[PDB]
Amino acid sequence: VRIEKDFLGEKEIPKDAYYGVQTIRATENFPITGYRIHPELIKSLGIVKKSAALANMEVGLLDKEVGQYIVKAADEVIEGKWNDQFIVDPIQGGAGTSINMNANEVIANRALELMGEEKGNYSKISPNSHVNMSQSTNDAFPTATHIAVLSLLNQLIETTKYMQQEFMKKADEFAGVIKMGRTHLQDAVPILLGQEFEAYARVIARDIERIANTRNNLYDINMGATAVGTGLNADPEYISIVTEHLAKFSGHPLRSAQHLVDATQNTDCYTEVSSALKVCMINMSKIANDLRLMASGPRAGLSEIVLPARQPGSSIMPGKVNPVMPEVMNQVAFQVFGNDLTITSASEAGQFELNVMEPVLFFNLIQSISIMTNVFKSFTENCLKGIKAN
Amino acid sequence: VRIEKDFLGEKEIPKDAYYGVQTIRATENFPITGYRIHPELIKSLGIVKKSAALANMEVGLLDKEVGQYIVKAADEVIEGKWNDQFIVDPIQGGAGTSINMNANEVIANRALELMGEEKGNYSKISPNSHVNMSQSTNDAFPTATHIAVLSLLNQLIETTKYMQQEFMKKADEFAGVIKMGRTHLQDAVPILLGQEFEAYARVIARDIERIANTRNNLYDINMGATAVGTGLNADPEYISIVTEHLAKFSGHPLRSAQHLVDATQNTDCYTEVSSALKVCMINMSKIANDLRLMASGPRAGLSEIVLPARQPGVNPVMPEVMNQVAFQVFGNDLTITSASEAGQFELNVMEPVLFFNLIQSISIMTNVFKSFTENCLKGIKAN
Amino acid sequence: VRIEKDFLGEKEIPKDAYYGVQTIRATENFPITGYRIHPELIKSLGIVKKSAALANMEVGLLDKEVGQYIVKAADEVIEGKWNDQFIVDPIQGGAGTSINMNANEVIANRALELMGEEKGNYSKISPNSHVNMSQSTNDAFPTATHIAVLSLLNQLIETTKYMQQEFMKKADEFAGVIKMGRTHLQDAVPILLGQEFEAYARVIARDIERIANTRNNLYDINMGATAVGTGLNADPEYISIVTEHLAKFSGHPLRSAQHLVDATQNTDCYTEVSSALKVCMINMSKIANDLRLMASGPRAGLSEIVLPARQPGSSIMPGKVNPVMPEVMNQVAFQVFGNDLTITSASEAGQFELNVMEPVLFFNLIQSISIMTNVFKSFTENCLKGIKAN
Amino acid sequence: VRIEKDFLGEKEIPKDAYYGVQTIRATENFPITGYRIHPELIKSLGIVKKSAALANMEVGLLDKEVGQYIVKAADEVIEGKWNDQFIVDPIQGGAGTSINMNANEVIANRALELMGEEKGNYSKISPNSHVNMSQSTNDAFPTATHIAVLSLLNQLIETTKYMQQEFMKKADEFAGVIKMGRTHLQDAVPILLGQEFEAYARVIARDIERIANTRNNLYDINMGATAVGTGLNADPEYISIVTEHLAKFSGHPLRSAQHLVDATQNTDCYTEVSSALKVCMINMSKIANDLRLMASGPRAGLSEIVLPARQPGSSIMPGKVNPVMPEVMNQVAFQVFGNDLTITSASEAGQFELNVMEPVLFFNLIQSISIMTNVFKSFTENCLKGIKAN
Ligand SMILES: [Ca+2]
Repeated sequence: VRIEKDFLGEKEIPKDAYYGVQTIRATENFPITGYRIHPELIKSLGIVKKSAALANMEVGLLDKEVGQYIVKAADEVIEGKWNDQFIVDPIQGGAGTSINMNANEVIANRALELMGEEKGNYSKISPNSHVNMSQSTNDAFPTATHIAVLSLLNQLIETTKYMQQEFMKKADEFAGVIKMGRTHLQDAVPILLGQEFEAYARVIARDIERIANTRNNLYDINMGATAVGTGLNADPEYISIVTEHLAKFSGHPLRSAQHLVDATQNTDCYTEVSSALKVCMINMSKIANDLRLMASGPRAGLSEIVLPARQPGSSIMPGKVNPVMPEVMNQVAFQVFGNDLTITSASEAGQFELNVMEPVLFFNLIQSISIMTNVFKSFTENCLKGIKAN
Repeated sequence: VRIEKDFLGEKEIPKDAYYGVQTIRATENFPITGYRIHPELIKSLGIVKKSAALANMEVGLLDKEVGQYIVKAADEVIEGKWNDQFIVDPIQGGAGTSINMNANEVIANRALELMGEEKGNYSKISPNSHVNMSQSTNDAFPTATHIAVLSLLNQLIETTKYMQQEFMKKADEFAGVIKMGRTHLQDAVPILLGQEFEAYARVIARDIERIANTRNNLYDINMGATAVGTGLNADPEYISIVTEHLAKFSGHPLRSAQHLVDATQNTDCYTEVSSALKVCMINMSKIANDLRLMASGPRAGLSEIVLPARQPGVNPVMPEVMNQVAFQVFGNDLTITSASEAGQFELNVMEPVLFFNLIQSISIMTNVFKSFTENCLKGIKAN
Repeated sequence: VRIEKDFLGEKEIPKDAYYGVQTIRATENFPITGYRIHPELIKSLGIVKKSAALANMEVGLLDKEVGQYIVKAADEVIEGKWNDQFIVDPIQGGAGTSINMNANEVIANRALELMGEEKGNYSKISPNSHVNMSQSTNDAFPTATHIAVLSLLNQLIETTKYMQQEFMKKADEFAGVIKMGRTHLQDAVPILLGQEFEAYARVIARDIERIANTRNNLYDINMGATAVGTGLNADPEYISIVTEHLAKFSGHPLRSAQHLVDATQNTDCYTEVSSALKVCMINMSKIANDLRLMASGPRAGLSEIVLPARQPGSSIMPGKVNPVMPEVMNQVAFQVFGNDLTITSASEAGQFELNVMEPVLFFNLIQSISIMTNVFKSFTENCLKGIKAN
Repeated sequence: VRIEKDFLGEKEIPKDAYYGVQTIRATENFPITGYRIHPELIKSLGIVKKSAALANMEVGLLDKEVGQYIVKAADEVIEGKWNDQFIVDPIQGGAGTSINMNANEVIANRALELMGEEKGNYSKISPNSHVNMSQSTNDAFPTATHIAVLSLLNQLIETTKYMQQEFMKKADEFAGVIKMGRTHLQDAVPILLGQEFEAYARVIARDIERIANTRNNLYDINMGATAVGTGLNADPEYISIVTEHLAKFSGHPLRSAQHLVDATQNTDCYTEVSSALKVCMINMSKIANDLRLMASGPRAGLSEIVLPARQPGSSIMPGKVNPVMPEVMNQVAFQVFGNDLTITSASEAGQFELNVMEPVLFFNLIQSISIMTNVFKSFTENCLKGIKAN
C-alpha cells in the first residue's frame, strides 16, 4: 500500500513492488494476454541500462554516486533476481515504452533501496532522468531486443547443431538397412533408410547456415539514436562507450549503425531472422511428417521404423503407440509460420521514423526462437536418439 | 514427496499436487511454451468429466459411491479451485491426451481426498477406468474445447456489441462536425466525421453477425463417439444422457452429431470461427489505422480527433495495440489453417496448437475491445 | 495507326483497336503480370454501363440517340465479343480506374462505329462524359466486381454441389468395404470406407453452406455513391432505376446499400467470401491427402483404393500411375491459402473513404473462385467418379 | 488434324502443333488457370534438353544423327521460337510431368520436321526415350526451374540496384529539404527529407544483399539423380558432362549436388529465395506508404512531396492526381506476401523422396520474381525519378 504521482492521477502501488505507476498504467491499457516478456529480454534490458549508466558516468552526465547504485541494481536484473517485477503485457501500445519503463522503474526503486532511500522517491533517483539518461524508448528497447534475440539465437544454433549431428549418427546406423523409396506416395525403387536420414541432416545443416547468417544484421544497433535517429543532442562519446560496453556485457560483436535513422525506423533485420526460422520449420515439419508415416502401423501402415514410446499405450488395444514427439514438431512449425505472418504484418505497419508495432513483432520473434530451441532439445533427446529400424 | 508408477519409470509427484505421472511425463515431452491452458477450457474440461460421471451412474456402469465424489470434485474444477494443477503445455503431442489426462488425475485424487482415501491409489480411484469411462481422448477433449469456445465466444459477442454501440453514439456526437473526406489519401470533398464513425459502426455490426453464425456448427458435439466415430461398443443411451447433461451444465444448445465419424476427424467448425475473427480484425485494424491518422499532429498531421491521454510520451497507444492484436490474429489463423490441413484419416492430431490459438484469438480480441472502448472510444472528441 | 491526345503526349493507337490513350497509359504504368481481367468481369463491367446508359436516358441526362448505341454496343461486350480489347493489368494502381476506362473506351469507340462516326472522336461520344456518366471509378468498378463475383460464385455452388453428391454416391458404393480406421497414422478400430467418404461428403456440404452465406453481404451494391458516398450530385431517381436494371440484367437480387459511405470504404464482404473459400480448400486438401495415402502402393503402401489413371509418369519406371488429380487439388488448395493472405493484406490496407488496393484483392478473389470451380469440375469428372475399392 | 495413340484414347491434334498427346492429356486434366509457363522457364527447359542431348551424344548413349536434330530443335526453343507450343497449365498434378513432356514433344516433333520425317512418328525420334534420355521428370523439371529462377533473379538484382541508385540520387537531392520527423504519426523533431530517402536507399541495399545470397544454394542442381536420387543407371561421365554443359549455356556457376537424394526431395532453396523476396516487398511496401502519406493533400494532407502525374485528373474531382505508382507497389507487395504462403505450404507438402507440389511452388516463386522486377522497373521510371519536394 503506497502512493505514486501520474498525470492521470494516483495509483496504489504495493510496498513490495519495484515497478511504479508507469507500469501499472500499462496493466490497465494492455490486459491483452497476461504473459510476461521472456527472461532473456529482461536480462538484455538490464544489460542496456547498466551499459548506459557506465557510459553516462564516464562522460560526466550521471552523478557517480547515484549511478554506482543503478549499475549494481542493473547487475541484479541481468542475473534474473527481478523477473516477477516485469509485469507489462508483451503485446502493448506505445511501441515498447511500457517495457522500457518497467525496466527503468524496477532498477530505479531497487537502486534507491541499496543506497538507503525510499521506494517511489523519484526526487532522489528518477526512472526517467537518471535511469533513462541519454536514451529514448526507440533505442533502449530495440537494442535490448537485438541483444535478447542474438543470445536466444546462439542457443538455438547449438541446440540445432546437436540435432543435426544426431541425424548423421542415425544416418550411418541405417546405412545398411533397405526400404522402399517413394515418389508420389507410389512405389519407386528400393532405397537405403540411411540416405533419407542424411537428406534430413543435410537440410538441417542448410538451415543452421541460414539462421546463423541472420545474426549479422542484428549486430548493428542504434543505442544513442535517441528519439528519431538524428541524435537530437546525443553525445558521440556516449554512443561509442555504451556500444563497446554493450558488446562486452552481452558478448555479441555489436557495432554502431552508420545511419541512426535507418536503424531506428526499419525492422528488416527481424523479418530476416523470422524468415530463416520459418524455412527451418518448413523442413523439420516435412521430416516430422516422414517420421510419422514411416512409424505407421503396426499391421496397416508402413512399419519401417519404431519411435521410442513416450506416452502410454491404449487401455486394452495392443500395439497402439502414438508418435507424439514428431506430432509436437509439426505444431511448433504451425506456430512459426503464423508468428512469421504477424511479424510480416507488423513490419509493413511501419510509418515514417518509427515502427510502433514492434512489441508484437518482438513477442513473436522471441517466442519463435524459444519454442524451436525447446522442441529440438526435447525431440532429439526423447525421439531422435532412440529411433530404430523395424 | 510421493511415488507413482508408469511404464517408463517412477517419478516423484509432490504430495500437494493432484496431478499424476501422466502430467509430469507431458512436462518432459512438451516443455514448448511454458503456458497453461485457458481457465474456461479447464472449466469446460470439468463440465465434461461431471457429465461423463452422471451418465455412467445413470446407466449403472459407474459405482454410485465413487462417482458421487467424482462429481463434486469435478464441480470444484468448474469453479476454478484447481487451475494451478493443470500444468501441461497447450502445444503438445498426442492430440490432446496430456490435457485430458491432466483433468482425469486432478479430478481423481481430489475425489479420493473427499472420500478420505490415499492420493495416488488408482486401484481405489483409477483416472483412466473411472474418470475416463465411456470416453476417449478424441471426444472428451474436443467437446470441452467446443464448450470452452462457445463460452469464451459469447463474451466476445457481448463485448463487441457494447463496442459497436459506443461507436454508434460517437457517430451521433460527430454528426455535425465537418472534415475533409479522402480517397487515395488525396483530398476528395468534405464529409461528416459522424459518417466515418457510422461506417465503422456498421461493419462491426456486420462482424458481430459473422462471428455469431460460427456457433451453429460448434454446437454439434461427438461425446460417445469414443476413438473413431463408429462408437466402438458405445451405449446409445449414454450418448443421449451425457449430451443433455452437457447442454445443462455448459449453458449452450448442444446437439449430438448426426455422423460421429464426421464430428471426430473434420475440423472446419474451428477454421470457420478463425475466419470470422480474422475478418473482424481486418475491419478493426483498418479503423485503428484510420484513428491514428485522425489523431496525427498537432502541427504536422491531420488533427481531426483527440484521443484520451493514457500514457506519457502523447501517443495513440490504444489504437496501436488494436493493430497488433489484429496481426496476432491473422497469424493465429495461419496456424489454425495449417493444423487443420495436416489432418489425417479419422483424427487430426494437431488440434492442440489449433485449439491453443483459436482460444487465444477470442481471448485477446475480447480483452482489447474492452480496453479500447473504455480507455479510448468513449473519450474521443473532435479537434 | 491512329492518334490520340493525352496530358502526357500522343500515342499511336492501332486502327483495329477499340481502346484509347487512357488504357495504353495504364498498359505502360502497370506491365506487372501481363494477365487480362477475367471474362465474367468484362461481361459484368459492361452490364454496369448498359444499365448506366438506360438509366441516364430515363431520367434525362444522356441523349436518347447516342445512349441507344452505347446500350447496344454494351450488349456486345456482355456477350464477350471484345475480350481482346481489355488489355489493362489486373494488378494496377488507381483503385481500378484503368479497368473502368478500358470498358468506357471499348464501348465508346464501338458505339461510334455503329452510328457511322470515327473512332477516337470523343466530342460526339466520350468515355468520360457519356459512357461513364453519373458514375466514378468507386462505384462502377466495385459493382461490376460484385456482379462478377456472384456469377462466378453461383457456378462454384453448383459444381461443388454436384461434386458433393458424387462423394455421397461413393460413400453408398463403399458401405461394405472394410478397412483399418486410423488415428495418429496408427491402427485403431476397423471401419468402413463409406463412412470416410460420407464424412468427406458432409463437410463439403458444410462448405457449400458457408460459401452460400457469403453472397448476402455482396447483394448490397454502391452504385450512385460516385466519388465518396455523400452522393455528390446523386439523383435519387437515377440510383433506384440504375440498381433495377443492374439487378435485372445480372440475375442477382441486388440491393442498394443503406449507407453509401460504408459500402464505398469497407471491404468485409470480400474478405468474408475469401475466408469461406479458404476453409473449403482446407477440407479438400485434407480429403486429397487422405486419398493419396489410401491410393498408395502397390507393395509398400496402404493400397485401400485405386484411382483412375489419367496420365503416365512412368518413363523412368514403367507402370507407375500417380494420384495426379488429388495432387492438383492440394495445389489449388495452397493457392487459395495464399490468395487469401493477399486479400487480407489488401483489405487491412484500406485508408479512409476508399480502398485503393481493390484490384489485387478482386484479382485474387475471382481467381480463387475460378480455379476452385475448375479443379472441382475436373477432379470429380476425372477421379472421384471412377474411384474403386481394393 | 493429326492422329496420335494414347492409353485413354486418340486425340485430334492439329497438324501445325508441335505438342503431342501427353500435352493434350495435361490440358484436360488441369484446366485450372489458362496461364502459360513463364518464357524464361520455357527457355530454361530448353537449355536442359540441349545439355541432355550433347552429353548423351558425347558418351554414345544417343545416336549422333538424331541428337544433332534434337540440339538444333532445342536451340530454336531457347530463343523463344515455340513459346506458343507450351500450352500446359502451371498448376498441375504429376509433379511437373506435363511441363517436361511438353518440351519433349515440342522438341521431338520439331526435330523430326527438320529431318524430313512426319510429325507424330515417334519411331524415328521418341520424346520419351530419346529427347528425355538419362533424365527423369524429377531432375529435368527442377534443374530447369533452378536455371529459370537464377536467370530471373539476376534481373531483379539489376532492376533493384538501379532502383536503389535512384533512391540515393533523390537522397542527395533532398539533403537540405526540412520536414517534420514523426513517430506514432505524432510530431517528434524536425528532420531532413534526404535522410529519409537514405533510410530507404540503405534498406533496399540490405535487400539486394539478402536476395543475392539466395542464389548460392540454387546453383546446386540434381541433374542425373533421375527417379529417386540413387542414380538408377546414372553414368558418372554423363552427369559431369551434363553439368558443365548446363553451367555453360545458362551462364551460371552451376554445380552437381554432393547428395542427389537430398537435392531431389528437399525444396528449401526456393523457400529461402521467397523468404528474401517477401522481406524486400515488406521494406518496399513500407516505403510506398510513406510516399503516399507525404504526397497527401493538397489542402487537408501532409503535402511534403509531389509525385509525377501518371494518370489524368478525375472526371468528378478535376485535377486530382493519385499516388498510383506507389499504390501498385503495395499491391505487388501484397501478392508476394501471399505467394510466399503458397510456396510455404507447397514445400511443407513434401513426402519422402519427392515433393509433388513443386508446380504451384515454382509458379509463385517465378511470378514473385517477375512481378517485382516489373513494378520496380515502372516505379523508378514513372515515379521515384521525378519526385519533387514541396
Ligand atoms: Ca501467433
